Order: sequence, then structure tokens, then C-alpha cells
Amino acid sequence: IAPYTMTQKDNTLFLGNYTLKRSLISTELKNQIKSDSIVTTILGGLDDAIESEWNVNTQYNSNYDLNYDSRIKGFQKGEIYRLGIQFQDNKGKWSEVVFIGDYECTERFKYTQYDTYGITLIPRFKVVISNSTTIQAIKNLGYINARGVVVFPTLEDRNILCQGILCPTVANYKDRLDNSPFVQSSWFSRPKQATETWKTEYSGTNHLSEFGEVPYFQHNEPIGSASLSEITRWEIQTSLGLVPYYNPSTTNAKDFVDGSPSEFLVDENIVTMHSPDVEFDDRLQNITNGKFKLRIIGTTHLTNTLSDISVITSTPTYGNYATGFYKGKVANMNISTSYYGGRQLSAGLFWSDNVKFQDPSPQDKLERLWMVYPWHRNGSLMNMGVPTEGTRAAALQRKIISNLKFASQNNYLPNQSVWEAEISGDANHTGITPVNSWTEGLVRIPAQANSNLGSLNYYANIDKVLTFNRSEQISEIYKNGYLIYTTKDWITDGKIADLFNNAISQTISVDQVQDWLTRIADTDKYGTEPVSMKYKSNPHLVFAFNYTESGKQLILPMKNNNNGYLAPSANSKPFWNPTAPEGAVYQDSINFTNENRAFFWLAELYRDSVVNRFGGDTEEAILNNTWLPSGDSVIIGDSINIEYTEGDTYYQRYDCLRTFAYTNEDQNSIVDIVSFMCESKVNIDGRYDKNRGQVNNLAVSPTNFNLFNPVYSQKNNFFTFRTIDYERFSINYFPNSITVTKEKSLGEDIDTWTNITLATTLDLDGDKGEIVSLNTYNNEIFCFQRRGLSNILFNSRVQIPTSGLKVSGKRYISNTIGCANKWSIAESPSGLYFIDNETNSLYLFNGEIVSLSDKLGFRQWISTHNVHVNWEP
Amino acid sequence: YGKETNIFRTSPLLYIAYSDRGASPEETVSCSFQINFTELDSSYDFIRVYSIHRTSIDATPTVRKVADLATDTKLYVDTGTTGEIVDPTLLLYVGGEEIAPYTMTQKDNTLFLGNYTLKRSLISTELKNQIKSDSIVTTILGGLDDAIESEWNVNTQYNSNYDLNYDSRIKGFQKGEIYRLGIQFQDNKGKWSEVV
Amino acid sequence: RYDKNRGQVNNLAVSPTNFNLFNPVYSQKNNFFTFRTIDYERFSINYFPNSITVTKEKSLGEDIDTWTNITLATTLDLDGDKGEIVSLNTYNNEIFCFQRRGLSNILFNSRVQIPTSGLKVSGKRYISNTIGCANKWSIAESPSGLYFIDNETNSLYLFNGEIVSLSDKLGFRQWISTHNVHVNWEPVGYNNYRSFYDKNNNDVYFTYKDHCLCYSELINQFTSFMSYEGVPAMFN
Amino acid sequence: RIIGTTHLTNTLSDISVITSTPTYGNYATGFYKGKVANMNISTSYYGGR
Ligand SMILES: [Mg+2]
Repeated sequence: IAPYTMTQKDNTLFLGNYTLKRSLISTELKNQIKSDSIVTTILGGLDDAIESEWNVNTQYNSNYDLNYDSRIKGFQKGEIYRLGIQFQDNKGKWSEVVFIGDYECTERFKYTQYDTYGITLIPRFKVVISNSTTIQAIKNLGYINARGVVVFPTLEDRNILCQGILCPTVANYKDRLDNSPFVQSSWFSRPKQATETWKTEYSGTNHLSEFGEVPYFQHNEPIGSASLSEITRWEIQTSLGLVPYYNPSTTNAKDFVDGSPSEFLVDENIVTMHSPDVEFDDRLQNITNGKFKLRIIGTTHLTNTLSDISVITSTPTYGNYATGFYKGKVANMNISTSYYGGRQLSAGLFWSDNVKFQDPSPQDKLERLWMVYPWHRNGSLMNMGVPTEGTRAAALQRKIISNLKFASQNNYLPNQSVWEAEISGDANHTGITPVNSWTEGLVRIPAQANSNLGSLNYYANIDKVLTFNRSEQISEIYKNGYLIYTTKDWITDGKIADLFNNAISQTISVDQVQDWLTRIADTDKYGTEPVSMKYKSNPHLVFAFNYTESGKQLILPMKNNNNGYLAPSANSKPFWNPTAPEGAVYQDSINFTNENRAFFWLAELYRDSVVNRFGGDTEEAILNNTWLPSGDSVIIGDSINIEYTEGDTYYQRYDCLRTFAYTNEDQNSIVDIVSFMCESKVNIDGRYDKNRGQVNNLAVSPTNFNLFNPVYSQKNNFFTFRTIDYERFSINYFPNSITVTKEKSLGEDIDTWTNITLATTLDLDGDKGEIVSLNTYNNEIFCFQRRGLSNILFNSRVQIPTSGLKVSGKRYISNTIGCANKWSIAESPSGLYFIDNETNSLYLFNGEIVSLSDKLGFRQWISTHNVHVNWEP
Repeated sequence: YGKETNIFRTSPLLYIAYSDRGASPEETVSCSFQINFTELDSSYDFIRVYSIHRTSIDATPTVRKVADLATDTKLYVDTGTTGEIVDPTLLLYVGGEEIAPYTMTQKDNTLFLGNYTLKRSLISTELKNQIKSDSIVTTILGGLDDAIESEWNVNTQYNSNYDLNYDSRIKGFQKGEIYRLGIQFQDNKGKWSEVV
Repeated sequence: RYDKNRGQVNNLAVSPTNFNLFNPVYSQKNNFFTFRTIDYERFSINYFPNSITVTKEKSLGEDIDTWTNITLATTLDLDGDKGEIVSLNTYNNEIFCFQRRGLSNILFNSRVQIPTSGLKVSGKRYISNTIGCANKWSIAESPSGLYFIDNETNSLYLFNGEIVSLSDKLGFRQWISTHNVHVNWEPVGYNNYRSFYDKNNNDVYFTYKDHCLCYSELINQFTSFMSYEGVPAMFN
Repeated sequence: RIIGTTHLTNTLSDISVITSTPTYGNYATGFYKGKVANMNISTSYYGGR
């Protein structure tokens, strides 16, 4: 401030008629700075740059970025950021912001997991100003340093809504055809495979079950099969692999589905996006038909899978000396063995009991091995059914399976090969139905364009009982029920691990055992009881690709023209769409060769058109915006080189609990997790539960698994600034105003006089005049004004003047007499001698004003020697 | 540092609800209201925004001072975070009354005004009756600015006709009902006259 | 309706506890700003001669001018059996109100406890229940006090804490008793007096249509009958 | 006074059956859920059903 006069009472300083010195920047220089800014996007990192804590010699490494600074933040590649720059004075006072423009990022995050370490690259903007004239002007304004300052986008003006994997869905034959569920969320995450060498693995003795099972991920491939060469893939027990295609000349849709109404098909035309924003940001769990566009940006490098199994039976084993639940080895491998990526624990020989013969012999110490599927029969794990004497033997009570696919790295597509669902002018590439957030219940997906079907119906909390209706349509042997699969021979020498491993080869149905053609009853070799399907899911986003202009289905593309959809035979139509074109399916391919393992198509939902992003690009919206700091302060030398270190986007590990148990006492439950790296505006590493990176994952749930502490997702909100208009008139002159400092502590701290806060101001009457002078006489401050004289009450005792440091109101002594030339004031023991030019007198204040000129006869001398110009040396 | 006009405009009632359902009495909603200014009086330095918030029926609302915006801005979105919770009773003291005083003083930066006449401008009964005779009132079938609700289609098992994403102008009039109608007039300040 | 059991095919466990839950608040009218009819022939008064409004202390910050915002929320009414509020004046940090037959001191921003050895407008304090000015324009503010001419009492007073009749003290009772009229002052035709003050020489001019009586605070005596009559304004 | 009608187009129906004792047939199916009226508004002919 620029005051005009001062006093001093009770170790306190007064300052009156002060001007607030605000140093602003001219619009010309602001525009020159905004023209001279050479802004670019760079791929920078942290000072360490090598994360040796993470290695491929582990089943799981949690990329934890909370041991570092908040400079871990980067910038979303396809996002618009309103950038700026500040300048610092010699004192540390930061100037206003200089808006330099709205600029789009051009570099993505990049994490590469090497053998013994990993390197994460954080995209950062970089402003370069080299015009020496502008720099010299900035220096002439008293500035030394500079800093990056940004306005981050809100959820409404964001281009990208979120980023996450795409999961195929599943649908029961009956229910597609009754639309009661149509499409429904999968128990299991179904990733695509990079090659077709797994098809030859499921033939003969090539497939060892310790590698893990690749799920049924093809588009219309039924979830099941009759080929024993791939028996470990069977996810449901009442499934016979009926293709979802029928000849309309032969059979109706109903009669065709009635051969296997409890069969499921996969559906990549309707996917389920899983991002951390939906689970952690509750604003994305309420979307209702959000018009967005989809683009697949990258893949996930699946390397291993953490699987578990648990079997509890209500009744004991049939064999009195039986083993019972046997736990084999499935997929529990480190990241280094990356070939067996995207593989699960689906089915296997998880049981071992004697055989239920017509002539019962539980006394034998021999043992077969029996198949146990995810959704298993509501009965005995071994061969039994319709017990004739009471309860069943080895009856199932509670089985549950866990899986945690670990994506150790994400490989992002080149910009050319990025896949856009909607390409204008392309008949095949139609768009995406309005996005829908599933939280608890029913979600009607809107109608998909170029399809005479209606609006589809979707459920992710399934409480279903699947029944096998017996018929000879698929094969004759199914007029008695679904077969029971066991090992070809008994456990020969205690080698139950090798026999478990070679389940693809050493497996045969009970009836086909040529030695057991007459020793087993018809009721103890055919299974004819339901399957209890029960599982829940978490919040997510579900949408659907629109049909092509020809009427076909638009589908997730296939990498390197590998592992395509199930093509229908000639003249065969889908059972949910008899009036479909030939083929009824369209799938494109992405030529990506940097991915050689299983993956999930990593996509981003984006809004193409965004009007008035930050309120406007006009100076007003920028004035109405709230800015945030970004980066360290650097010195201004021959050039200004800023680096925006802190943004709003993270790059952290997200464990998506896709599926969990409907109840804790149901027979068949499934748990499915997909641990992968993703970008988010929410700090995913603020998760505070210890159920991370464990192989059990059996009792996990949204009550335990994804607990979150929001506070770590905090911005630099404390110190915030904004733009100012140079041409705007905001006053800085207060002639009738008195500031008051704090009483001097006279201790080892700052000088309170030098710290002016304007927090104890006092304004005198403005219709008398400006504060010409402030003076103190006999413990009391008296203020001279151009046409006034007052007494500033300060530190007067509370109650009586005479026979608490708060600056009380003023007390006016004369509303018409006041000094106009401060320099005619002389302090003395007797009073204050001042000369008022307006009244043409020489006064003396000693409690009462006395005109000495009139008393002693000097009126003429003063009336002839008065002038308006103030004193100056 | 100067004058203040009366409330020249009040928006229709806006519904703080979800895009597909209502909100329970105890739920907070993630909504935001876009205010589009057009042809403002640039002579004024600022334009002020208020928000009368009702959480029940005929309850004391919660008035909030949203912002003190410049008069040359053309858009503002009101997130519920920012704003000072002012007393609801000072929405009647905006601008104030119009008086004809007779003498004045000035103490402690305060103004006194004595022997004052309250200038109330009324309308004559003759003009009221002429307005009531000259009124040609009729009923029309109008709609909203959109006039096409593409969200609802016959390709669904059920579409909920949801009218809370729009203004309170969704309201109409019962066909066989009697309504006592009227009309007001506004001064140059934004003060609304009586009803005719 | 705020329940999510809407438009679902199950509808098996629905009940009035779940299905038709309701939030009444959305059924709200535009009740905040409401008006009503008024009768033109009805007599509702709008004239308050004995009434003083008080504005808020000027913040002197970037907001409205409190003086222009009149709310009538801090009113104060003087006694009506003396007369209307002819003039309000301030002298030495205190407001003094002239009435047609009264003179008061409006207590405002006096410290709470003792006058001498909290901005609320406390009650009035009457100085004289019978002396009061009737022509506002004969009032002149000066360091010494308030020179006003009361036509009813036929005197030329000076208030400096205590009322002093200068006309009686200095012998001007007849001159004022012969030059008094009831019509108020107005610039076209002078009828009553019009008081100014020369701040540069402490001279007070009680102007009239045919004379100008001058008074000097330097000697506390009248000086002359100046030829400054019929002048609408005289100021510093 | 009757002023108008309602354009019925579809009906959302459901069914649930729970039995205390099991089925008589040891290999029986039990509760079978058929298709009834769960259609879109476009198929308006089967309205009020
Ligand atoms: Mg193409």
C-alpha cells in the first residue's frame, strides 16, 4: 500500500489515505505471450524412472504410486486442457494467469514391464517462449520466475468419459427367445486369444490341465461342447453345444431351442465396459442412455491367472475310504510364463470316490475321478441320483471358484489403426446404442439401428435354475439325460496329479465304460437334475454395437485375422432373428502385432461434439473460470521453458471384481477378477483393503475387495487463481480509510507493522474530505481531514473514559474545522498547532479547539498569505 | 458501488431429480443448471444470481448467492458447491422502496431520511375495467421448445414419460376447470404492479 | 416417484412399501413470489411526517450502495403533537432534529454504556418540547452551533448544546417580530429568511427579500444590514 | 362422465411356483416357465392380455 500519514499508539501502527498497489499486465503483452508460446506434449517421467520393485518373477505386483509425489499425474491423450502461465515477483507473490490457448494432448501413458523393472512414462505439456523482447518486458515488470497453471475439464465438457476393457456377454437360448434376459453378464471374463495354436492344444495329450483353460470367447460359439478333447472348457453341465443357428425350412425357432433350452451363447455384439471411474465415481453409475462414441485404443498383456477352488459336500463320500475333494494345479504361475495368459480354472477332476454299482461295494479302496464343472448338478459329485434309500452320497452343498487375470502391461494401438465403431460414410461401421449404467437391476438397452428387433433387456444379478429337458434332437443318447464323465481307469499307483493333469485324454463317460454295461443301474449313469445358476456383478457400463446397413451384427474386431466368429452354415438363421441376411455377422480385424498373448480390447468412450467446453473461449468465460497450479517454478533466463508436471489423470492398477456370489450358502458360485492397468481421474491406489493380489479370492465381495478412500484423489485446490481484465476498473484508492496492525509482540517473530492485512479497517466520513493527517496527543489519536477533525477511539478502556484494544468507531470533534496542509502540524505538550487555510486561522487543539490567530490578532496576516497548493520543499 | 435493480426475472421451477427417476427425501443429486444470458444491459457492471431451494412443501427455502457475474458473459453453469447461504428475507429488500423525503443528515457512514412519503403508483378502476373488457382470452394447444420426445418409442416394453428433466412449464390446465385469470405489468426497474 | 421398481417385468415382490413411494416436494407451486389485488378507492396512507428511516453503514466495498437501498426496517418516529420533521442536522458527532414546535437529539451510534466521562438506533432525546424551527432554510451549520430562526417564538436561536436566543441577547426581537411570515422560503419570492455561512470569515448572513442581517462569530455580534438581499445562494 | 379410453398395447407378465414337497416323477422337470405377453408396444394387437 501507499499510505499518506501515520501514528503510533499502544505499540500499534495506523495508516490512512492509502492506495493499493496492484501491478497488472497489459493486454498487448498478454497477447504477445499467447502468440509466442510454443507448446508441445512430451513423454517425461519421475526422477527415479526405474521401478525395480516390480518384476515378472511374481504372480502379482501392485503398481503403487502413492510413495511418490503428486507429479505422478499426467494428461489424457484425447482431452482438451485450457493452459496458462504465471510469473513470480521478487517477494514470492504470484501474478495473474496469461491464457495461452486450449490445446489437445498427443501422447498416451506407457508402461513397459521388463524382466527386473518397469518404466512408466507420464505425458506432460511443455511451453517454450524464446522471443527475447517479451522475456525482457516480463523482467522489466519485476518478474523472475514462472509456473504452469491449468484449468482441468469437468465431467460435462470431457471428451473421454472413461477408459476400460470390453467384456463379452452371454445369453441363454430359451431367454433370448423370450427376451426375459436376452443378453446377461458373464460369470467369467472372456478374453480374446492372440493366435489359433490353442485349438491344436485341445487335441490328444497336448493340453496339460496345469496350464489353465481358455474360456469360450468366440462370438456365437456355444458355451460348451460334446468333444472330450476340450472337456475342461465346459462351464455348464446341462450344455450340449447346440449352435445358435437353424434352418428355417426344417424346424421352427422354438422346436430348435427345445433341444437345449439351457444352453448359453456368447455375445460380442453386446459388451460390458469395466472402468475404475464407474466403480469409484458414483456419478457414472447413474447414466441413462448417454450418447457417446466408442473407440478401441489398445490391448491388455495377459500373462497369468490366480485361480482357486473349494468344494464342500453336505453328505460324506460314497466310498468309505474315498479321498473326496482333490485340489489340482491350475494356472497359478508367475508373469514370466506369459504364454499361458488369459487362462482359467473352469472344469477338472476335483473329486474322487468309488463307483455306485448295482451290487454296492463301498468297501473297496479303489477310486475313480469325476468331473466338476462351475455350474454343477444339484446332486452328487460322483455318479448317483434319485437315491432309493434316503439322502444322496457326496451331495454338493457349496462350491465356489475364483479367478484373477493379471494384465502386466497394456500395448496401445498406433494412431492409424485405432478402431472407431462409427465411421461416417461406412455402411458396416454403424455406431453405438446409448450408454447405460447398470447398478442393481433391469437395464433396457435401447433399440439398435438397422435391426427390426426391439429394445433388448439385460440382467447381471441372475437367480436361475437350469433344467435339462431330455430329447433325441441333438443325439439319441440324450433321451435319458446328460452323461457322467469319469476317468478311463482307476487311480493306478497314487498318481492322482498326473491323472488330473491328463483329463483331456484319460476321460470317458460312465455308460461307454465297456466293463460297466450291466453293473450300473440306468439311474446311476445318467444325470437328470437341475443346475442352480446364481451370481451377482458390480457397477459397470453396458452398450451394444448397431447392426450393419445390411442387417448383420457389428462385432469386436479380431487381431491379425485370428480367432474369428462362428460362421453359420448355408441358409441357417439365428434363433432370435429369423429374418436375417446370409451370414448375419460382420467382424473386422485390427492388424496389431505388438500383442502376442490373450487380451481385452481396451477402449475409451468419447463425446465427439462439445459446445462451450470451459464456458467459452471468449475472455469472459476465462474470467469466470477457476485455475489450478501445475508444475515447479523455474527461473526466467534467456527463454522460458515450463513443464506441466501435475495434471488430472492417473495410471494405476485396477482390480475389477466383475462377478461374485449371490449368497454365501448357494451351491454354485463364481468369483471373477481382472487385474489390469488403466487411466482414471480417480486415484485407484487409494484402496485401503488388504485383499489385493491373493490367490484365494474366494470370499471377496464389494464389502471387502474394492474399499476406497476418496481423499487421495485431491487436487491442488488450496492455492487457486484466476484471470483478470486489464481494462476493467476496480478501484485501489481509499482516501477515507484507516488500517490497523496488531500490537507488537516484541518477541522473536515477525514485525506486525510490516504485515498489513486490511482486516481491521476503519473509514471516516467522506463528505468532509480525505485524511490529510493523523496525529496522537496525550494517549489519543486525532485525525485531520480537509474539512473535519475526529478522534479515533482505539484501546480506550471498555466501560468508562475516566472518572479492549478493539478499534471502535470514531468520535468527531468538529464537523467543519479541519487541516488541509499536513505540514503545518506541530506536536507539543500543549496541543496541536495547525493552520487551516479554508477558515483562515491558526488553531490549537488541546481538547478544545482554540483559534490563536483570532485570540492574538493574526487573522489578516494569514488571510493574505494563504494558497491552495500544498507544501513542498 | 452504486444502484441495484429489482428482481426483473425469475426462472420457472426446476426439478433436482435423476435422469430416470425422482429422488428420495434424503438423497443428494448430481445435477447442474445451465444459465444462458442473452441481450443483457451492458451499462451495469455485474449481474447477480440467486437460487431459492425448497426441500419440502411450503417450507422456508434456502436462498444461496450463486455468483456476481459480469454482464457481458453469455453462459454460466451453477454447480451446487459454490454460493453463500443468505437469509431468505432479504430478497424483498433488493432495490428497496421509493420515497419522497424532506431532509437528510449523515453520521458514521449512515444516512437518515425524515418526513417521507411512500410513492405507490396505482391503476385507476376505469383502466382496470377497460383492460378486463379489452382482453381477448382464448385456449391454445401449445407445447415445449423441443416438441419431439425421441426418448420414447414403440420398440420397448415400457417407456416412462418423465417430465422432470424440463421446466415447470410442463403444467397445463384441466379442460373442464374454472381458473381466475389476471395480468401484471412491470416498471422500468423490475417492480411488478398489482393484478388486473 | 423415487423407487426403482418401475417398468420391470418381474413385479413379483412389489407392494405399497416399495412400488409407489413418493416425494411430495416436486409438486410445488410458484408460491415464493405471490401477489394480490388492491382497491383504488381504499385509503391506505403513504405519508409519515414523524418518521425517520436509517440505512446500513456503508461497507465501502465492492457491493451495492447501502444508502440507495431503503428497506424501512430501522424506522424511528418522533412525537406527533409537536410537529412534522422540518429539518434534520448534525453537529459535533450528534444528529439534532428540528420540528415545527420541537427540537430533539436522535441517539444513534452512541457508545452503549456511558455518554462521556453499538450503532443501533436507540430512542430520541428531546432538548426542548416547545422550541423548534419552522423554516428549514434558516438553518446554518457552523463550528459554534446551529443558527436557526423560529417564527413562532420570534427569535434567532443558536444551539451549542444549550439553546441561546441571540436576538434577545443582542437586541433584535422587534426586527424579527416585524419581519416574520407563515409562508415557507422559496427562491422566486423570498418570504422567510435564508441562512448561509462564510467559512472563510466566520460570518453568518440571515438574508431577507429587503435586507441581509450579518452576524460574526469572531466577536459574537451583529455587524451590519448588508445589501445582499434576494440572492438565492451564498457558499464557500 | 367418461371422457376417453386407454390404448393398451402390451402386458408385462411373470410367474413363480414353489412347492413344499418335491415332484412326483423322480426325473420330472417341475415348474416350466412359458412365454406369455412379454412383447413390445409395436405388437399392439395383443393388448389388454
Ligand atoms: Mg474397416
